[PDB]
Amino acid sequence: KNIQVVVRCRPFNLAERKASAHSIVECDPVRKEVSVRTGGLADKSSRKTYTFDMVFGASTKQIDVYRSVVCPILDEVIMGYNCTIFAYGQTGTGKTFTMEGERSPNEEYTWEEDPLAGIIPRTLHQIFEKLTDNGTEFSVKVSLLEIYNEELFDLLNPSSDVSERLQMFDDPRNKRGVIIKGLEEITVHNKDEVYQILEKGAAKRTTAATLMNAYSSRSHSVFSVTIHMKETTIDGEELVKIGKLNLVDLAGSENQSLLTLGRVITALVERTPHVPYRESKLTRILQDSLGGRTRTSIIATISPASLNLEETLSTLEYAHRAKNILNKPEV
Amino acid sequence: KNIQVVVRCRPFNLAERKASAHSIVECDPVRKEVSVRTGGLADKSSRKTYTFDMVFGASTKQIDVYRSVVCPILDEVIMGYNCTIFAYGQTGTGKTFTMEGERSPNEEYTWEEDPLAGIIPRTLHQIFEKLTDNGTEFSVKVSLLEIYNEELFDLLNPSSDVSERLQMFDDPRNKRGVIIKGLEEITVHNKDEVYQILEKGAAKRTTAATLMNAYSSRSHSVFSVTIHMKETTLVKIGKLNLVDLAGSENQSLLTLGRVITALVERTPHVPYRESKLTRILQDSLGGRTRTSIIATISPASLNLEETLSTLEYAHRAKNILNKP
Amino acid sequence: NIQVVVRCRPFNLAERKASAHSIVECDPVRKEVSVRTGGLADKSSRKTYTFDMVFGASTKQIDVYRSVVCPILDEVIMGYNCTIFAYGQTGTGKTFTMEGERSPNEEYTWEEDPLAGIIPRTLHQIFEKLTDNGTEFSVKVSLLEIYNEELFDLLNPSSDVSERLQMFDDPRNKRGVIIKGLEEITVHNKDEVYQILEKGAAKRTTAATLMNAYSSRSHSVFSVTIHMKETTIDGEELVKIGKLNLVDLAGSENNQSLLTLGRVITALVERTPHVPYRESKLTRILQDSLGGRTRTSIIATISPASLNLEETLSTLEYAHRAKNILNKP
Ligand SMILES: Nc1ncnc2c1ncn2[C@@H]1O[C@H](COP(=O)(O)OP(=O)(O)O)[C@@H](O)[C@H]1O
Ligand SMILES: Nc1ncnc2c1ncn2[C@@H]1O[C@H](COP(=O)(O)OP(=O)(O)O)[C@@H](O)[C@H]1O
Ligand SMILES: Nc1ncnc2c1ncn2[C@@H]1O[C@H](COP(=O)(O)OP(=O)(O)O)[C@@H](O)[C@H]1O
Ligand SMILES: CC[C@@H](C)C(SC[C@H](N)C(=O)O)(c1ccccc1)c1ccccc1
Ligand SMILES: CC[C@@H](C)C(SC[C@H](N)C(=O)O)(c1ccccc1)c1ccccc1
Ligand SMILES: CC[C@@H](C)C(SC[C@H](N)C(=O)O)(c1ccccc1)c1ccccc1
Ligand SMILES: [Mg+2]
Ligand SMILES: [Mg+2]
Ligand SMILES: [Mg+2]
Repeated sequence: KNIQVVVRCRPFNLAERKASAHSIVECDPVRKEVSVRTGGLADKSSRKTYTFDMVFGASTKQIDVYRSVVCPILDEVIMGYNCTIFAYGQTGTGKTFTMEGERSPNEEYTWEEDPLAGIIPRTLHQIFEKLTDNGTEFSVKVSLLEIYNEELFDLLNPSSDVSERLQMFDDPRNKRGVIIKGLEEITVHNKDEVYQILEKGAAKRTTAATLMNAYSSRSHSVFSVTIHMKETTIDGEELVKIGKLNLVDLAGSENQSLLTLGRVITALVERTPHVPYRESKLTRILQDSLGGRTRTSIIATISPASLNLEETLSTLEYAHRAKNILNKPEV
Repeated sequence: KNIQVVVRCRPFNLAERKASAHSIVECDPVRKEVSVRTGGLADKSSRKTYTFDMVFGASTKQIDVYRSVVCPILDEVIMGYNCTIFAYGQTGTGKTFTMEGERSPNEEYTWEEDPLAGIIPRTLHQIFEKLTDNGTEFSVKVSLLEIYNEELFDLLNPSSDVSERLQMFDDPRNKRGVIIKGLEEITVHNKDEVYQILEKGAAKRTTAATLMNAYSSRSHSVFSVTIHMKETTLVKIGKLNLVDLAGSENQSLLTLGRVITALVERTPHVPYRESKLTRILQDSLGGRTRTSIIATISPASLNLEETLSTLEYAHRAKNILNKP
Repeated sequence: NIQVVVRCRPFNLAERKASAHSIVECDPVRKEVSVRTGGLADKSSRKTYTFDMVFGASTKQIDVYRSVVCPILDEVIMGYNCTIFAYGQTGTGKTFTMEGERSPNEEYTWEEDPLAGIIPRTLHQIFEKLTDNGTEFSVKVSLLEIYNEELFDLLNPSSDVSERLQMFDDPRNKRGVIIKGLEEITVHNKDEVYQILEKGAAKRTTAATLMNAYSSRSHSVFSVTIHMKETTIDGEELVKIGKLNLVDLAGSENNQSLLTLGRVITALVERTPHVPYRESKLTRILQDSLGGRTRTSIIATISPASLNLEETLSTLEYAHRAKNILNKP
């Protein structure tokens, strides 16, 4: 089962518009193609075109990404599978906008109806809508860690100092798994507890950014939600499903974890014997998502601007080749 | 004939004066010498002294540079020769001031009379003065591209996005020439069309500085004027490249140094092809083009090592033969 | 042998803003520094170091002076060459320790100012100890800085702080060098001290304006030389000369003089035959006063904050490698 790769192009921002930026990206959602204009002033006709599993153009809204991509993934998680979605792309292209979102100003929407909310809050909101009172006895727990300079910080930890570090070990019970020693896993009892948790998480990250150089662009963010489901069959049997969803917002593609991820992906695509998972914190964490039994999706984010031609091409090639990686989703 | 090399030292700026900066540079126009005080507090007798084709001290005004250096060169160009002037030196020493200049404030002067105007505007002006007054039919075309990170941008292009990139290909009908694919070459019908053209180019550069890290200090700027003169007994074509190099303090600058060394040592394979700048400049160097270098320096003690680096770098270039 | 002490500064505003946790516990009595090393993963992990002395966040400037400098100033007065270094990451209190700071307004005189560091106190005390002692004596000072292996003279009459010194072997002293161009100012009485220091600090301020990350990369070498005369019953003279070098090193975080100094301390300490003095401007300058004949002290400054774990451990390992003291029980 191949890793699914989608592309999301953001709209122009104000600074690009003030610089009279030209578009070099055309997205065709129906053909699922992205075509980029590569020849600038010299060669008006040259393009590079790629087919992906889905393509989202500049007008795609947060809700569109959720309906197209996330909903199907979540339903699989609820069936008791493990799934991973990660965002890959240049700093400034919308990785964080996509994975987390933002709050619209003034207080003019609830967090659950905010059009700027991204994948994490919609996912948590939906977990509760989908399972609450639908018979399922169920629990939800969340964690949020960040990797920076191969050190591990805990955004949800009750410790008031964000710099207190985690430690990673192999998990003796799960052959591709790790244990994040010290990681705070918060039980979310109902959706009315969701916002405050995320909010405190974001406030610790804000502090971290004042502490460490180029923090948000160099950091990888790893959000995980685990759903324990217990049901009761008409026969009398008690049956337990456990689903886990990893939501990952990588460092800007433009560095050991980012570097090792590339080497890991390259080794998977070229079927080379040794896959260097152990050489970074990120790839140890993602081992099961990258040639394990976790179902993995990639969202490659790009800018439409001519200025960014080179990184836009690099992102598309990187993402396109990852469509060849096969996982064995199973639970 | 040898590549001509001159030196221009700028006056102290206000931050230097506030830092109580001492001069370590003495320029002697008559001996054509630059003498640098090198011993600091330790040895008051140490100097490095260099002889150049011309030396311009702190008090030199834009018009002196134009009259002394460019007038003779522009004569050559009008006679159908190709010429190239490039400024080399540390960021902050006056490479752009010299090649382009600046606008005095409050519209005090027309652009033709502005004391701060540099080589490019004075040249375009004088081309029209000299030839209009000549009688012969002539046309004038200009282009302005910049090299940043080995990418080529067109400052005069009608395209509204300065980031749209040019490409470079070998010129099939010239062994040392290149064609800049996409390059806007604007016909200048009258000197009253000059300022707006340069003005828009500069506005596009301003946008570019905004988009790319340390743009103006790392960019090389290539301004070219071409004059077609209909003579009988004929078309005479004169081309003048006016080049404002990246700060000397990076593939193109790197390769230029290697090219210059290879030309100095008289080695076989000058690596012109290993950077955009040297491919563009190939024909200039060890081509028929007559080349002048204007080496720019600061007078301040603080900048000692870079000042010596510039002087040494430029001085050796005097031994290179043009061949035009 | 080398004396090694550790000084931990107090939390600063930004660290409190960011709710910083301490990972450093200092015990002056036991001369121990205990570092909390396990963050979130292991609450019980601790690394413990033992030094000649340990000063905690509350330690006053004058106490650092009394306990560290005085014994050393006595040796100098007896005509020997001594050096005191401050070592540690930028921001931990090296310059605070070596020079101190000037309390706002003028609530105290420089001699009384509780923020004054080792340099001003040392000068003040030299005159006290010798001015009521008897003896005829002479005091001169120099303050130079090493930046990118370039040498700048902070007390020089030259108005341009960028005029560079040069360094040569002292033909009459194989372990010494001549700092060509160096301004040695005679300080006649204590009422001349402050303006000299103040002119030097003003030169440095200008330098930091000229050169990238100047104060964090520079080594600062302040030198006091004392000439002391005594006549014999027959009118012959015997001068004894003492020298004190107060050295505020470049930040240890993550240049050439810095690594060389390390190799020289390492070589002096594990006692290797050839000491690498020649290799840097800093160790050539200080060779005279190093070797073990004379008292040498390193004040390793650290931060208490969790954020700085790795650099604090690194500073501590450095200090520990300079004089290995074993933990007690
Ligand atoms: N799809 C989008 N629609 C509108 N604005 C976007 C979109 N994606 C990103 N942005 C905006 O672009 C800027 C950078 O996005 P961000 O999420 O920080 O990117 P990254 O995480 O890749 O650095 C932010 O101001 C964000 O609001
Ligand atoms: N010959 C000169 N006379 C007066 N001012 C000058 C001179 N050369 C340079 N300057 C000033 O010095 C500063 C830096 O000049 P600039 O041309 O930007 O140097 P560079 O292009 O070599 O970085 C500018 O403010 C400019 O006005
Ligand atoms: N022991 C201390 N007590 C109070 N403040 C201190 C102490 N040590 C350092 N500081 C403060 O920390 C900051 C940095 O100290 P500084 O001497 O500049 O460190 P360094 O020279 O090692 O970079 C200054 O604001 C200083 O006042
Ligand atoms: C205050 C808005 C927070 C709570 C945010 S966006 C955080 C932003 N991307 C940042 O980097 O600070 C969120 C949560 C729900 C709805 C909208 C936004 C959020 C979403 C996921 C995880 C943490 C915060
Ligand atoms: C507004 C003054 C422009 C038109 C300038 S100076 C541009 C400046 N060095 C910059 O980097 O922006 C000029 C043109 C004529 C007379 C004086 C200045 C000019 C000179 C040569 C090429 C382009 C601009
Ligand atoms: C105005 C206070 C000066 C004179 C200072 S502290 C300089 C400060 N550390 C800096 O880096 O600028 C000093 C001198 C005496 C008493 C208190 C401070 C001093 C101490 C030693 C050497 C030079 C200055
Ligand atoms: Mg981001
Ligand atoms: Mg310039
Ligand atoms: Mg300091």
